[PDB]
Amino acid sequence: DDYTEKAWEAISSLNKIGEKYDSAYVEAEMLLLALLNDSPDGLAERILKESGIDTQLLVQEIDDYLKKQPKMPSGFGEQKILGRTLQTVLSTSKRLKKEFNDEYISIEHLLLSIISEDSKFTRPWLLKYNVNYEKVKKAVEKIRGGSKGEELFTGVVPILVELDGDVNGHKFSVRGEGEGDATNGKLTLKFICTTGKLPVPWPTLVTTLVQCFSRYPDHMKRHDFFKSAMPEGYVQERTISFKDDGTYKTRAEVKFEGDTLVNRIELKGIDFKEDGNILGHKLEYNFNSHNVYITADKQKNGIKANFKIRHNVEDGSVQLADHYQQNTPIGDGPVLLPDNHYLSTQSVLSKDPNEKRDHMVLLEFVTAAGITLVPR
Repeated sequence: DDYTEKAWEAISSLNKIGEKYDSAYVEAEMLLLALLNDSPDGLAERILKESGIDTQLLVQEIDDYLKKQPKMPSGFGEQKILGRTLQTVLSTSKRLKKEFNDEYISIEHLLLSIISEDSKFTRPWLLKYNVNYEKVKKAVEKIRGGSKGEELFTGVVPILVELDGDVNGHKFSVRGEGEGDATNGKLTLKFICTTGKLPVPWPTLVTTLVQCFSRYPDHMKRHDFFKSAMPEGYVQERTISFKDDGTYKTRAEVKFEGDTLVNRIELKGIDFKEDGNILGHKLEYNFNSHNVYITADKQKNGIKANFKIRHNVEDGSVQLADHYQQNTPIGDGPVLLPDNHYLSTQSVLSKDPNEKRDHMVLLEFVTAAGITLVPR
């Protein structure tokens, strides 16, 4: 029991899988089956579909193969007998772990060893669908350098935002729809106030209304907490204190629902001045650019961020909105806890000439920076 937590769970499943197929022996392809039986976008499954493998097909054909194997009476002992290939798979996974300089043998090490050693089933199967050891190893190293969740953002992703707010007793809802393109750090959204007129300025809601669409450069992909928590998602909580005015508190969940990334928010604002800059709608319709400092919150397995938003006021002054933010993963899976870095944000606000409702069209561009280590 000196494997990764996920790896030993796969190994622990073998007897059960052996019993399912009435097998005396447990073999390499049963371990493969177990690795692919994680389910919620599991690592083994991600590695292989990143290699071009139809993992639904693979599973079905493992089942077929196993059902056709010669029947053997099982031994009296609870523990199934280790097959020759699986024995070699486990030995070579110790070599692979040492070659990655890792602490314990993980799913990646076991998967690579199966592909390397199983000449009976796995290796010839991949050859049929034109995939070899080195193609899979590169997929492993790619995911090693980031997270599984990162793969969910490689193309254009639909976005839904739903917010229910209550500011000084004025209740409103906002719905946003659009798409995100993390490859280019870009998002494009249109928001409407579904309940009527927005009782606060649109720019005060911009920060509340999906940092998983930030572009993290190659040298920083080990520091992208937001994508790593996907698809299960994260909780994002804020306090936003408007200087010499009221305060917002927000709680949101950011997560995939089907193939849509959803940001669902509750907002409560109190102590606002009825003719202050916010309730009096005295803020310009624009949004300045900010550098937001991100740090790992080790005890909560998340990140935190405090930052100062500057809103242009129509009298030529600046209205500060001081933000306090904490994020925590919804899932139980491993997440990336980042070195200190920052997100550089730039935002353009506009109107849709065809839209008659109270609305905001938003375009943002976000890139991560702040890490400059010795080139590797």
